[PDB]
Amino acid sequence: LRPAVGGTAEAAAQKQLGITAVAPASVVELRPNASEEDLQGVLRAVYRQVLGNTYVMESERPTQAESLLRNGSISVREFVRRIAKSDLYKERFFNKASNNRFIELNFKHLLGRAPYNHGEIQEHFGLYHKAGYDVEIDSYIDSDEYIETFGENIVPYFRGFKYQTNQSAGGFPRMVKLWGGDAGSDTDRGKNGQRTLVTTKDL
Amino acid sequence: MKTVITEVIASADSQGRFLNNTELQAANGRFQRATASMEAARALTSNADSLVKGAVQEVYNKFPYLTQPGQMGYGDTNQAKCARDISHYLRFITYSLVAGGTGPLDDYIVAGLREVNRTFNLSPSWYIEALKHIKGKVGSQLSGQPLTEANAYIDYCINALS
Amino acid sequence: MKTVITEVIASADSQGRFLNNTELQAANGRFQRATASMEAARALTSNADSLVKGAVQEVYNKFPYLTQPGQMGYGDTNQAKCARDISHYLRFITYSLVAGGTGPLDDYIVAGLREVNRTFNLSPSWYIEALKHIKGKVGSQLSGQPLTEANAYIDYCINALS
Amino acid sequence: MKTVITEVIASADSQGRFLNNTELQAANGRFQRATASMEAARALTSNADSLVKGAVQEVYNKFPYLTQPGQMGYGDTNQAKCARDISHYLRFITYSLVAGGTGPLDDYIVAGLREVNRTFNLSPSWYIEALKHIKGKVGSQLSGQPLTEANAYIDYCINALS
Amino acid sequence: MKTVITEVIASADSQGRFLNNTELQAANGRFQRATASMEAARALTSNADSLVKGAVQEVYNKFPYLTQPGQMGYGDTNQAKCARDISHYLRFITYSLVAGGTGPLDDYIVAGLREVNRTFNLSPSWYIEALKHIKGKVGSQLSGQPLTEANAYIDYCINALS
Amino acid sequence: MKTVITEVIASADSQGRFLNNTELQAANGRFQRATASMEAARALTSNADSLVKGAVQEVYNKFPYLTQPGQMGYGDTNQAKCARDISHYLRFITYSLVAGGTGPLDDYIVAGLREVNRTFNLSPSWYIEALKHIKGKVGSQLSGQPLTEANAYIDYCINALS
Amino acid sequence: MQDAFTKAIVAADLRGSFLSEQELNQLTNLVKESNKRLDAVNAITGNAAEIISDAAHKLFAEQTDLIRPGGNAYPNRRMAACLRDMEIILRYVSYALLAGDASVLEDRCLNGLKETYVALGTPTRSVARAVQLMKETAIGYVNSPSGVTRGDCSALVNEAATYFDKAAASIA
Amino acid sequence: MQDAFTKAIVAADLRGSFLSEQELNQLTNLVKESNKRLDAVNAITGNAAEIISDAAHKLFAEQTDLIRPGGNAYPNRRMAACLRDMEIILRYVSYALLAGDASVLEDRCLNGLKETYVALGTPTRSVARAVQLMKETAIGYVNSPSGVTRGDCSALVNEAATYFDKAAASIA
Amino acid sequence: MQDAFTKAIVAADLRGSFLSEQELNQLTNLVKESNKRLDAVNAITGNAAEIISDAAHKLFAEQTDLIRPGGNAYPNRRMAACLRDMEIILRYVSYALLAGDASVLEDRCLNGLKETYVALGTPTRSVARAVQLMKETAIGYVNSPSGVTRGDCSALVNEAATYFDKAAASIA
Ligand SMILES: *[C@H](C)[C@H]1/C(=C/c2[nH]c(/C=C3N=C(/C=C4\NC(=O)C(CC)=C4C)C(C)=C\3CCC(=O)O)c(CCC(=O)O)c2C)NC(=O)[C@@H]1C
Ligand SMILES: *[C@H](C)[C@H]1/C(=C/c2[nH]c(/C=C3N=C(/C=C4\NC(=O)C(CC)=C4C)C(C)=C\3CCC(=O)O)c(CCC(=O)O)c2C)NC(=O)[C@@H]1C
Ligand SMILES: *[C@H](C)[C@H]1/C(=C/c2[nH]c(/C=C3N=C(/C=C4\NC(=O)C(CC)=C4C)C(C)=C\3CCC(=O)O)c(CCC(=O)O)c2C)NC(=O)[C@@H]1C
Ligand SMILES: *[C@H](C)[C@H]1/C(=C/c2[nH]c(/C=C3N=C(/C=C4\NC(=O)C(CC)=C4C)C(C)=C\3CCC(=O)O)c(CCC(=O)O)c2C)NC(=O)[C@@H]1C
Ligand SMILES: *[C@H](C)[C@H]1/C(=C/c2[nH]c(/C=C3N=C(/C=C4\NC(=O)C(CC)=C4C)C(C)=C\3CCC(=O)O)c(CCC(=O)O)c2C)NC(=O)[C@@H]1C
Ligand SMILES: *[C@H](C)[C@H]1/C(=C/c2[nH]c(/C=C3N=C(/C=C4\NC(=O)C(CC)=C4C)C(C)=C\3CCC(=O)O)c(CCC(=O)O)c2C)NC(=O)[C@@H]1C
Ligand SMILES: *[C@H](C)[C@H]1/C(=C/c2[nH]c(/C=C3N=C(/C=C4\NC(=O)C(CC)=C4C)C(C)=C\3CCC(=O)O)c(CCC(=O)O)c2C)NC(=O)[C@@H]1C
Ligand SMILES: *[C@H](C)[C@H]1/C(=C/c2[nH]c(/C=C3N=C(/C=C4\NC(=O)C(CC)=C4C)C(C)=C\3CCC(=O)O)c(CCC(=O)O)c2C)NC(=O)[C@@H]1C
Ligand SMILES: *[C@H](C)[C@H]1/C(=C/c2[nH]c(/C=C3N=C(/C=C4\NC(=O)C(CC)=C4C)C(C)=C\3CCC(=O)O)c(CCC(=O)O)c2C)NC(=O)[C@@H]1C
Ligand SMILES: *[C@H](C)[C@H]1/C(=C/c2[nH]c(/C=C3N=C(/C=C4\NC(=O)C(CC)=C4C)C(C)=C\3CCC(=O)O)c(CCC(=O)O)c2C)NC(=O)[C@@H]1C
Ligand SMILES: *[C@H](C)[C@H]1/C(=C/c2[nH]c(/C=C3N=C(/C=C4\NC(=O)C(CC)=C4C)C(C)=C\3CCC(=O)O)c(CCC(=O)O)c2C)NC(=O)[C@@H]1C
Ligand SMILES: *[C@H](C)[C@H]1/C(=C/c2[nH]c(/C=C3N=C(/C=C4\NC(=O)C(CC)=C4C)C(C)=C\3CCC(=O)O)c(CCC(=O)O)c2C)NC(=O)[C@@H]1C
Repeated sequence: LRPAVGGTAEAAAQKQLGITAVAPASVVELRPNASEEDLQGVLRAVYRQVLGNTYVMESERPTQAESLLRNGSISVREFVRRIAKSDLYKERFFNKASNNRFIELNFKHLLGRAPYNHGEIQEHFGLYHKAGYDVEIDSYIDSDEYIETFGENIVPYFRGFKYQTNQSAGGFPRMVKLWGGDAGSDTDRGKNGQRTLVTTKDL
Repeated sequence: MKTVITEVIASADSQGRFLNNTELQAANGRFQRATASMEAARALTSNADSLVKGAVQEVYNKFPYLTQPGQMGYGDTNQAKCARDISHYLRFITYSLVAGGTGPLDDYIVAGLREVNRTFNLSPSWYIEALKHIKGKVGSQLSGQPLTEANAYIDYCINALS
Repeated sequence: MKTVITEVIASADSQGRFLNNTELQAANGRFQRATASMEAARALTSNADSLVKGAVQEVYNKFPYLTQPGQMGYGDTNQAKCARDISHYLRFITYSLVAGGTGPLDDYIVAGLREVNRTFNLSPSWYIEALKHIKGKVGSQLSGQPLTEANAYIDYCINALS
Repeated sequence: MKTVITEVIASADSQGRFLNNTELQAANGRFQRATASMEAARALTSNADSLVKGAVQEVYNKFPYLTQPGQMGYGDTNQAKCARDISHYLRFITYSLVAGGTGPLDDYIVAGLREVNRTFNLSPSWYIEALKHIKGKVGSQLSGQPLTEANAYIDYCINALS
Repeated sequence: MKTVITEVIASADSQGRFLNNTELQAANGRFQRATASMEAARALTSNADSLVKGAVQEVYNKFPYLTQPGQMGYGDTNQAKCARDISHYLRFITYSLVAGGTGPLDDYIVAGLREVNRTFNLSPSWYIEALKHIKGKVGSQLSGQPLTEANAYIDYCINALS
Repeated sequence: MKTVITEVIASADSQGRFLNNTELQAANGRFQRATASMEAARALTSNADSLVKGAVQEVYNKFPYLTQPGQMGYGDTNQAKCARDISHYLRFITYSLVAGGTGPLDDYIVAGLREVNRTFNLSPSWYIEALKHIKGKVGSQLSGQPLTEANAYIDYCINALS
Repeated sequence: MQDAFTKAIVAADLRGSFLSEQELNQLTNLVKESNKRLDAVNAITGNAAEIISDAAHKLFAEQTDLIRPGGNAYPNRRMAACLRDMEIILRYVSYALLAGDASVLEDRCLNGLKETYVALGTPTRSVARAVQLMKETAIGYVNSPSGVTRGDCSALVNEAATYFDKAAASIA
Repeated sequence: MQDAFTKAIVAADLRGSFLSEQELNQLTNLVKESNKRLDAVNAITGNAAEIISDAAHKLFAEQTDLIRPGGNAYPNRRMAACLRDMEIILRYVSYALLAGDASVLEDRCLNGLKETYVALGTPTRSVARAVQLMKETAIGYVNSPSGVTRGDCSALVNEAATYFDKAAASIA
Repeated sequence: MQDAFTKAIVAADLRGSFLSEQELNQLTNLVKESNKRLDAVNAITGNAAEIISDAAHKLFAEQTDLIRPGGNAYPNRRMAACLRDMEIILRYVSYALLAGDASVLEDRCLNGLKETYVALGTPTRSVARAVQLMKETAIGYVNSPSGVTRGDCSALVNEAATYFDKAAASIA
């Protein structure tokens, strides 16, 4: 009958960390015969996740790509790959940043997690230098992790902040360094510019 | 800012490759055009006060009601804001001429333009009428390749407003 | 194939945008270079038979062992394959000159080169020696901007082999 | 479209759950509101001809220039297109009242509105003036909860135009 | 480093499962092979000085040109680096025997091999000739399952160079 | 089905790599264990009728209520389904012994077990009771490494039910 | 992507031959007319919004059906889609005009378009009429002197016409 | 990952030398005891569900607070997470016992675990107590396997103990 | 994936029966010959690069057309792709030989291959000829490994041959 002394509520930890909207992140799936209302939801979700809650002006919207998604010519997975290869992505996350910062940005944006070890950095830095940017971006989208979790119709969502099967222990603290909050973003447009949140020293 | 030079460098970096003759040829094209672009930029800068005042008056001639009371053209603050805005447009056009790309115009004016204009109830048609006035006067001032450069940057704005 | 023209068009398409002055300036740079590049291409084409013969002989002089029996230089089929390969290199260089990009060289020669050369046990050093021989002879044939164009495409190959 | 019923079903489906008391309570809220919403819809339908005529005339009074020659208000075709557009707005408002959501308004009017208006140079302010006229006249016709329902859908349009 | 033990553990970890009889059977195979692998490793270690000397001499016999002046084989520093490299190969072969996987060879030698050899102009063929020399001499030293183990790790290197 | 052999091949395929000594060592472990595993499998097959009869009776003794009317143990169909289910478990255990992995058990029994058992209201404790009875009788029949193999597959089931 | 130069190279490669002097001459002529070509591409880009608007106004006057309820360009979502399509086709025609080859138009814009329209229930003949209306407007802008040195641009105009015509024939 | 063999090679590599006969002898001893090691790993895997259950029962009897309202193991969502964590730690200890080296435990399980717990507000000392309770159960199974040849397993039991102890020390 | 053991179980399961003594006998014989099978798998992997190279040289001597301009093995990009394909097929045949079943070969390599080749325009009969040339080289290595104990490997050679033959028949 008597309560626990400490006595936090369930969700207290999430409340305290500010991960309460993403710890169990909602999953948005594009469904067949989707309404126009339904498609707009998916697009919003994509832009938020893939571009790191940075603002996209109406001039920057892709439009032709969305034409395909509405048609069914492409899947959510293909759409995500077009956005990641686009100059919208490249300008923010790639051109100003270093590779170290770019790689971890890609994990957060596309996989929804933090890099688990310095070997992931080593692999993706190596790919870029041998095969350039597009091959790199393809790796994340064409990976068992991507394919098993999201597959084709699910928009990527935040997987960190919950235990994933091959996760290292460093994975949850690293997601905390990557997450600024609901109002956070990963924006190039800052005083310091794009810097590495997750050092090599950390990995 | 998008310029010929930044764009070639960006492409090379994406491929992770040293710049090749393909990129350097493009770069050469920018540097050759620069003489005509500079000539345009100097002329627009020299006539900028007169260009702006005529541009603003043309908007008031085309839309007489603005000047009438209870309307956006009425009052000194409103009229001053007009001259400020057209001056911004000229400034970013001359910047684009010198930069060798539309990037200055794109980053300063084009991004967010539609949202800003909606919120403040600023009609794209007023700006377009001013730019068209400028285009006519520039045509008198410049000829040939200078003129071509000028006209292209003014046209870019007009299409973005449209 | 990557050329100045295809690259600007591809960029515009990726952004879903009409071609603007930034792109057209790059395009102009290709068309200005074209006169020197065509002159280079004609000289390489006219002397291609002699260029290939000398290049092959240079390889045999630089590596005397190849000519000895049980070696890759020995025998008619092997020697014929040498002349064929050097001719390919020249042909794709002239194509790149006329195309206004390294794209012809990249698609036909550079892609897959390392894997193919490994499997067939073809040394990069033989090719490099032949290309350098050509570069010296071209230097006699061409001068100024034609020479600069020629040298760039020959150097691209040399670096890819290296 | 978006209605209370479609939205609760969509939520349940996203979580992959059977509808629970939470959803059914929401649904009951829609069915209770229906009596007020129907009354509003019938009144708007009865006066729709008069509402549109007055709304169009109000636009002409608020912006006298439009009626002058060479302007969008001038000519039978133009005036007919005005009456058509305002009538559409009323029709989609009555549909939204009956549907129990803004979904009919969203799918027919709000989606693509900005791009269409830009291309055809149709000012949001003309529509907003007509809607506000209707809102005043509706206020005379309806009272209480019917009036509240009507006002909300007219306001939704006004905000979307704004 | 890939070994039988690390690979079974990695598989289990990937599925997030406890090690089962499937894994333990695999692990037993590594521990049974270990006695033959250790015997091979001891023999390679005992004759490693002689194996390296003969291997280096074989390279010079197979490619006589290297020894001539201005060539990679010529000079003390060059010859010293040859002996160093062959020694490295032997060392990583014995490590792979003891580890129960190709992982030692893979991480130390095979990764980056091609890029290093290209930059320093080191021919894969010289190494292959040395490894083949060793393989013949090992065959004299070892028999049966020790010999089989040795031959597999030498073959792995030869294929990686190829 | 997960077996030692399929798992090593799957790993190789994922890396896109030829099978190496690391994989072949694992494979050797499977083939050596096979002698003990076959002996276990033959013993379980020979005594399968007796093992099942005793297992079913043990469940009825451990939970006397089941046999009483209105309970799941009562009646011929129910008793028949019990004997069928225990027989399935034994069959998949012998399959796993022969296959050299837990894969037969995993694919046929373990996947979907919890959902099926919930819907049909089948207690894991009844199965666990039967398996433990079998384990005791097998212990009488087999010794040494055969016994160890048998025990591992029965234990896998017990943990999956738990 | 392919351009007129690249197309000639590909042909010569299949023959395994150095480009012929006649082939070279054709390419040299393309370089000679390149300034005029750049002017034409500029004209389309500079007047792009006007071209689409003028076409759209004419289309909807000609075919009242599309804008009525039950029409394919009703309501605003559909009308917006229609205007988007017109802009895309014009973009690709302009790309083709710079390239000197229709491949970019054919490979990206045109491929599968008719099938898509048929599935949607969009009337292909109306789409084709829109492309023809755009053509007449666009050709006028290239034709106008516009403070550009006066010359004969007839070959460039004809080439532009063909690209428009290809697009229309594919859709129709 | 690292195992005992891999660790020895890495050391010898830094010296740049062939493994010494003494180092070889140590490795041979590991191979000699490998059957016992396999039996120990089997004992943990075979009894894994029982190990966790027995630990959990003891933990919740010792610390009533965790299961009371507001407790860190209350309500079902949290209780489920607690049981999951215990299973993960046991898995990694078993991995380390097969490897003969604690690195897999340190690199994947232990590093950042304490930080995670502190951020969550999970009481680290209780987590450590859970690992100690699991240890006692597990070691019992290893010490009394069924049908196995009688022998001294004490060195392997001590090694298992150290892995549990490392985990506890990291977490606390 | 499937292996020889797994295949027998699946059959017995469909009958819903304990494996028959006859079925068991076949499996026992597979275990008896497993050492020879391991040697054969080793022979292919150890000589894999030579097998592909030797095949490639023979193929291009037989079919000069593929390497000329217009051929499917011209230019370097295509030649590289051809060599990649040969290596993939050999990999899967070696996997099948370890498994003792061709299913892995069929499901991962062979399924869809003929359709892919027809779309590409790759000549399937030449691909099949390459697989036959690889087979002759590979079988030679299996037949003559160095320092293996002398024995009859004929059944293993025949089994290898069938997997090569399956691949060839599927491709063409
Ligand atoms: C060579 C002169 C010296 C040297 C180099 C060296 N570097 C690494 C590892 C890395 N180097 C980088 C560098 C970059 N990151 C970036 O984003 C950029 C610019 C875009 C660069 C240049 C990175 C990311 C790594 C770490 C990841 C990786 O290894 O791929 C090493 C390897 C060290 C290791 O232990 O991993 C080395 C050796 N080292 C010397 O000794 C030279 C003097
Ligand atoms: C001139 C054609 C007409 C006119 C214009 C006018 N503008 C405003 C207000 C704003 N104008 C801008 C525009 C810009 N801000 C920028 O940063 C840039 C890019 C560099 C531009 C071109 C902005 C943002 C505002 C709104 C906020 C502000 O006050 O600065 C007004 C006042 C509208 C108001 O009530 O806020 C007016 C009237 N004036 C005329 O008389 C012409 C009709
Ligand atoms: C000349 C410096 C030396 C030499 C060369 C030689 N080359 C080959 C064989 C090939 N060379 C190529 C190269 C190309 N094929 C292409 O498609 C392109 C790009 C368009 C190139 C540059 C290829 C792919 C082959 C292999 C296939 C074939 O035989 O056609 C050989 C024979 C290689 C062999 O052993 O099979 C030789 C010897 N010959 C000399 O005398 C010089 C040392
Ligand atoms: C009335 C306030 C003013 C006016 C309006 C007017 N409208 C148009 C043209 C269009 N109106 C619409 C709007 C709709 N179409 C729809 O499908 C819906 C939702 C179901 C609406 C509300 C559209 C799309 C058009 C353009 C295409 C068409 O002609 O049908 C015009 C003509 C625009 C032109 O310049 O071509 C006019 C003038 N007329 C007046 O008198 C007021 C100023
Ligand atoms: C021997 C067959 C021939 C020869 C060899 C030689 N090697 C080098 C230089 C290097 N060798 C290596 C190789 C390794 N370094 C490693 O880290 C490993 C893995 C553990 C290996 C196998 C490397 C990296 C170098 C280059 C850098 C260095 O100097 O260490 C040379 C000199 C190369 C140069 O261009 O100066 C030589 C000559 N010498 C002979 O006589 C044979 C023909
Ligand atoms: C024996 C311990 C007790 C008992 C059992 C009993 N079982 C069922 C029904 C099912 N049993 C299974 C189990 C399996 N089906 C499979 O495919 C496999 C894996 C190969 C197993 C192990 C299934 C799925 C069923 C349900 C479908 C069916 O009816 O066939 C019943 C009847 C279920 C019911 O709800 O009525 C019973 C009673 N009977 C006893 O006496 C013991 C207590
Ligand atoms: C305008 C002249 C005519 C018209 C057009 C119209 N189009 C659609 C829908 C689509 N149109 C396209 C076409 C393209 N997508 C592309 O990416 C490209 C280039 C490769 C083209 C040209 C697509 C894919 C769609 C479907 C997806 C979407 O709706 O955005 C519509 C909408 C039809 C509907 O019911 O959804 C319309 C109305 N219709 C007319 O009546 C005009 C003659
Ligand atoms: C044909 C569509 C119309 C026409 C064109 C025309 N243009 C020129 C000359 C030039 N045009 C340009 C234009 C550009 N060069 C560039 O670099 C760019 C993009 C940055 C453009 C737009 C230039 C540089 C010239 C040369 C200088 C000059 O002004 O003469 C001519 C003259 C012939 C020529 O090819 O130079 C002509 C005929 N003329 C018409 O009347 C057509 C309607
Ligand atoms: C049980 C003995 C104790 C307990 C556990 C508990 N843990 C969580 C939450 C998490 N646990 C982990 C831990 C891991 N992640 C890893 O990477 C590893 C090994 C590599 C482990 C062990 C993680 C990441 C979480 C957060 C994600 C999740 O909740 O799924 C909780 C829940 C905390 C919350 O409020 O959500 C609990 C309760 N708590 C106790 O009371 C015991 C002492
Ligand atoms: C120590 C934890 C307890 C113990 C172990 C023990 N085991 C053996 C002997 C063997 N252990 C096995 C078992 C396996 N070999 C494998 O391949 C696998 C996985 C597939 C297992 C589980 C084998 C083969 C043997 C040898 C044959 C035999 O049955 O004797 C011993 C004897 C000494 C030795 O290992 O050589 C012992 C002591 N027994 C105890 O008393 C401890 C409590
Ligand atoms: C070599 C014997 C012959 C040859 C080969 C060749 N193949 C391609 C292209 C592809 N080949 C494949 C085949 C596979 N991919 C796989 O993953 C597998 C297993 C499932 C196989 C066997 C595929 C998918 C392609 C297409 C995409 C790609 O290139 O990776 C080519 C290139 C085709 C072209 O002309 O572009 C060639 C040349 N052709 C010959 O001449 C040989 C007889
Ligand atoms: C057939 C391809 C040729 C052949 C084979 C052959 N092999 C053996 C004997 C053995 N084969 C091995 C080899 C391995 N076992 C493993 O676990 C591994 C990977 C780690 C290998 C490569 C072993 C252990 C033996 C037994 C011991 C021994 O060396 O004799 C034989 C002998 C009889 C048998 O059936 O095992 C034969 C016949 N011999 C030929 O002549 C063919 C060309």
